[PDB]
Amino acid sequence: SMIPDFMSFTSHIDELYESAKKQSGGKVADYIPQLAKFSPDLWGVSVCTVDGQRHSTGDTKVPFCLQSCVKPLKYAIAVNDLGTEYVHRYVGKEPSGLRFNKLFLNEDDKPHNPMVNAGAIVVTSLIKQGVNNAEKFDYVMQFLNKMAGNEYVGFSNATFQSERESGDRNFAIGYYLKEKKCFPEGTDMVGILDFYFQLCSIEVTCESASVMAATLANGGFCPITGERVLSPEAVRNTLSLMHSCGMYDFSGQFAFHVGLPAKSGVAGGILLVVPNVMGMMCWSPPLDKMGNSVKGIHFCHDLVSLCNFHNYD
Amino acid sequence: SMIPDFMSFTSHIDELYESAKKQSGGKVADYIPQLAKFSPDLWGVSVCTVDGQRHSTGDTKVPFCLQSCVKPLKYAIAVNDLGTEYVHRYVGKEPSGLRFNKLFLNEDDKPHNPMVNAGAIVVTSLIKQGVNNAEKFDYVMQFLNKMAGNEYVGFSNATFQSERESGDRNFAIGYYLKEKKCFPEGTDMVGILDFYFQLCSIEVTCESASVMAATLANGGFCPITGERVLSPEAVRNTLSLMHSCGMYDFSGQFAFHVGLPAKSGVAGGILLVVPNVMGMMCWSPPLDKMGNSVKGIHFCHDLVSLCNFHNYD
Amino acid sequence: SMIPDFMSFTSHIDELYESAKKQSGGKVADYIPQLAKFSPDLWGVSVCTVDGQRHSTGDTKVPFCLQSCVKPLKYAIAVNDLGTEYVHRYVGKEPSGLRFNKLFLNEDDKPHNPMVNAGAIVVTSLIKQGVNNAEKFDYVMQFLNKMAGNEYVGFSNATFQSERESGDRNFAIGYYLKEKKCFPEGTDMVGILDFYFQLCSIEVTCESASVMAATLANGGFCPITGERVLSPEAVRNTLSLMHSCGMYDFSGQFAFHVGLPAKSGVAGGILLVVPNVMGMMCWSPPLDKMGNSVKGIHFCHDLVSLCNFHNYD
Amino acid sequence: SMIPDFMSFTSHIDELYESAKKQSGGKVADYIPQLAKFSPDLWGVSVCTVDGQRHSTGDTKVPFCLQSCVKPLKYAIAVNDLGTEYVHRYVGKEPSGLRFNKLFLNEDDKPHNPMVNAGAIVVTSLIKQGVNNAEKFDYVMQFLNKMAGNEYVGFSNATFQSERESGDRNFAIGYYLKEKKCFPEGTDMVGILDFYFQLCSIEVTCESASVMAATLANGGFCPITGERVLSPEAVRNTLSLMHSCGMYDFSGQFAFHVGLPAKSGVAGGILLVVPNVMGMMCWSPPLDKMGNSVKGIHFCHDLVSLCNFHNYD
Ligand SMILES: *CC(=O)CC[C@H](N)C(=O)O
Ligand SMILES: *CC(=O)CC[C@H](N)C(=O)O
Ligand SMILES: *CC(=O)CC[C@H](N)C(=O)O
Ligand SMILES: *CC(=O)CC[C@H](N)C(=O)O
Repeated sequence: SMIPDFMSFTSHIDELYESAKKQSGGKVADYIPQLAKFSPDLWGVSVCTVDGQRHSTGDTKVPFCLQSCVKPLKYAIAVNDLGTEYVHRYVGKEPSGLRFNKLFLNEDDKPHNPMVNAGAIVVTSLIKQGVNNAEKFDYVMQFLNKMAGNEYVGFSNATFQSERESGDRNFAIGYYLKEKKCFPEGTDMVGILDFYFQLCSIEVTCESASVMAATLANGGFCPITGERVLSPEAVRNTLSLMHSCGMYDFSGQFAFHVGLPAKSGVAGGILLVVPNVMGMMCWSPPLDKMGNSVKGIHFCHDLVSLCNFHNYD
Repeated sequence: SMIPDFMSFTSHIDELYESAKKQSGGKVADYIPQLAKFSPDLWGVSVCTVDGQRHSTGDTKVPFCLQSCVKPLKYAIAVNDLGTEYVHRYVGKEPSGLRFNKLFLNEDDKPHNPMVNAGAIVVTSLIKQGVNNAEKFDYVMQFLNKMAGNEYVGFSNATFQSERESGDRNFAIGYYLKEKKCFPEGTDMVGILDFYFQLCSIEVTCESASVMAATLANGGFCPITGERVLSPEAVRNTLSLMHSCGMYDFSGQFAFHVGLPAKSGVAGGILLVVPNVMGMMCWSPPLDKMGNSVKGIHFCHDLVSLCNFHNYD
Repeated sequence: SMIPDFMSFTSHIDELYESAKKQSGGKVADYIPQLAKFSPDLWGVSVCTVDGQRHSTGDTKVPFCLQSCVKPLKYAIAVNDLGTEYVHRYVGKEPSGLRFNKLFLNEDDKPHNPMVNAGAIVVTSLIKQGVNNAEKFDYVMQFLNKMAGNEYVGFSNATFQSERESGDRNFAIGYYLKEKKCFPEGTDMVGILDFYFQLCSIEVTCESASVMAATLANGGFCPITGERVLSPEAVRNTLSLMHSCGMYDFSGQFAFHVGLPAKSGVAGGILLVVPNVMGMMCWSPPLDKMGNSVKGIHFCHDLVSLCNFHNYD
Repeated sequence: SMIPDFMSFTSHIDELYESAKKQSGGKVADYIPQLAKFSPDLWGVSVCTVDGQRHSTGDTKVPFCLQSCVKPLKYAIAVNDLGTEYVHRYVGKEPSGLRFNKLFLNEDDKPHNPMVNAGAIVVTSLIKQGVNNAEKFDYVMQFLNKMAGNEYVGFSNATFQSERESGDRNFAIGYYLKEKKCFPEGTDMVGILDFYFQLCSIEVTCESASVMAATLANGGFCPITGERVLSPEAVRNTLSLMHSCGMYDFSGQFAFHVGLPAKSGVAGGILLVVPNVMGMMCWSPPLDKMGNSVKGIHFCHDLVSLCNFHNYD
């Protein structure tokens, strides 16, 4: 461990939190009213160590939607249940060339990776096939509860309804993937879209999410229950792709400067993993031009430059 | 006129027809059974001069679907009813860079031109807005009857039903254009898709189609009725775009070597215009790798190399 | 002929000239001092009919460099001496997809067409192979004299020297084409670049250039000498490509709205052809964002909208 | 440490070596005779731990050229002498979108990263500016000697001469970067190319190279001399970019499946780093379709799947 005194570490998290707090730039997402509602001043950071030690500061009990933060989690589930090889017959393993989610496939007509919409849509089609959407949803909720050691995991029906109604681009992607035969045989593509919108609409708090991150940090064992949630293979794949593909078009800079597996989402969440050390969830709705939470980005840079957490430190 | 003796010209058309007939390569389209049905050996050529003189050879009374051959016709209708400026607020004026129908927009987020699917879908949304799809369809059928001087214009319901069921790519394009706000306000995109599939499913014969081509060749006046069908502006726009965008990825080579406005379709039709001389429709189901009728392409090359019909001869 | 009274036509040219004159926008090219020198207020239009009738207005005797205006001319020479088939083993036949001169090749690793730099560089390598650069240059000067019926054809040594010194992009293209084996065996690529810079540096006046344009308008016969300068094949190819590829990224709009073969150049020249009617050269140094002379573009639009000269009028 | 018994580890390296040995596919590079000379059956693996423990098997004393293996090393030197911020004013920080070395720049007109040719060419221009090429070369040779703890570092004059004569693509890149102003003011671009060719032509053995790799594995301290060669910042940057950009178009798959910083080269070398554990150099001339040594790739996969060396194991 690189944290001898947890309490002193705590004291530093608070200092970084406080420094990030002064960063007021960015714009709260407003493509649906359920995101536009949110106050720009909301800002929470929660830590859950591999030990099971906890620390929160700021708004760490206000629920918000995982949104793209869910992409690594459902990917992790797919690999856990199906293994690396099956999953990757359907989706690639690396950063899309140009901009994030520009609607195309790789040389093999597979979405580039699970962290872009096309890829997450396909991953969604792989999970618990055969059963109805209601059972699919329950199965995943249950899985996230395990990842979160039974802490806050809810569902925003209003976000779901708005996502489905306004999600023209995701429908375009759905039909495109159908044309290119990207789904396993017998897939109801529209039903898969619905399931996808639902998954984006799952709600968490910084506190519960940090436990999910910590489970990934802990080889797939939930640090506050001790139970095995994910296969080692699942964790490793997920971390690799979070490392390279997790921060939209900022993934490259993030890997270089921060060097940690992370996944941002349009609600302003940033799911952060320090392998063998801790999980974290940082949350603040206002987003930069690349769609990453302004405060969270700032906090991540400061955290690594302070605690020498970079992959290659 | 560049045809002093029509009868002698006739005799030459027959020779070219006969030479093209020996070209057996290519593949009949089979993405729907309504296209796969067709015999590879079907081959017709019909001419209608600006004078109103007629000549057919081969299978010139077997109905087949316009398919993309309809794109210039509905574009012509849009401009006729709405003028160049309005239409082109919605669709561009030039060859898409890369491959034909690769799903993207130009710098202004407009489809590149009316001869690609995205562009024709948008053009379809412009026609007779406000009225229901049934009236839209009738209005256009009536318009084509005028273009064809009341000769064969029918409708393939089976093609329509199959186009809608198998048209995932067109649905992707529909949703993409909706996301990018490419349609006039208050557009039912799905309804527009339906209308689009219907238009592709309109049936003609070489004989009736050649009269449509001749109307374009004749400044928008139907050479066998004498009535004005299209505005001069409409004809000129349509010819310009047929010249540069009408033969899929072969448009460039076709312009260079043949130099005539034309529009191919997946049923194997090639609508050909010799400005101020005649209209023609050539038809043969087997298509080359670029989607153009093998016999028709061969015939077009021979026709120009013989009668010096090239734009810049 | 579409010009019954030449004198009345003359009177109209003057009106259009005068209207264009009020268009003061645009920027004189300044990448070399030899272009930056030029006054923005210079503006000339010269007409030479297929008959041999002449008319000039404004600054039609001030020499300026052909620059890219030379591309169609040397292409025409290559085809004249070597035939279509040989030339096009080396260069394509159609508009490059994206922006003009973005440095790449087509599917067959050939430059897209002769009107872009990569293509003109290759065309230059085809002309009078075997002889030294001095003889190559003389041969071409002589050819242009024939095209111009012995009117002004000079050479700007200062432009040449500056083009070679500042032409890093053309050197990059030279080496790229060498890597991809785009030149005939035994080509001195650097020497070909030199020759290319020289050709760009050939000087003309509106008056002499319009005779060159008129020769193209007249099936390759110089209207003021009556001698055959270019093969019919050469003229037709050149016109086709001028039609589609001649106005940089504005080629598409120009074809649609004007419908005439033309070729612009960075000195502000626009070589215009009205097939079977006349040649023209319009010249005014200030260029729009696409590199086309602002006054010339304006004048071309007005000319067609007035005299119904559009290809498909 | 994850190696308790070095001798037992040794025994396993030998087993993997032996297994890789049976992989006979791939093609020895032949774009210059100096590469084509090499036997396909040559195959060496050398390990140098952070401890300073050593082990070799196979052809680990036959000199070969670093080629692209040098890219991370000179990048490391640039950052060491100039700091991250200066270096990255000139070159980017992340994987190029499409194929490796396809000749273009990022949004800011900088080469995408130091591991592609355009980027390494620019990095080369940054080193020891002001002094002549001879001193530049000596300075770097001296630096590599330090990295290698004074083991084999030579120079292939024949490779240099052939690289310069056949390097048309690199010259194209040189001129392109000059046009786009990618070099620090006052750069002799041609001289920089020369220097670049020289650096590619530096010779090493598996044994000496593994010590260079080990220096990177050891926070920039040479494990067999104990001296500080590189700044911590330099090492971390280099490792990050090796991780994401080091294996040409295979970088994505390599990161996912192997999860180690590596850099391949066309001579068949693969410079491998296991942070805080060891450096390795694997070498075998025959390359796969992506330009990576067939045996080395195979060996790397097996090594991680055996010793759990993956970044996220
Ligand atoms: C990755 C992100 O949060 C965007 C989420 C949104 N629902 C989408 O585009 O699917
Ligand atoms: C242009 C062509 O004939 C393809 C027609 C087909 N229905 C389509 O892709 O819309
Ligand atoms: C086509 C044009 O006038 C640009 C000319 C200039 N010399 C060049 O880029 O070669
Ligand atoms: C990266 C690699 O080894 C190719 C090296 C070669 N000299 C080059 O293209 O510069």
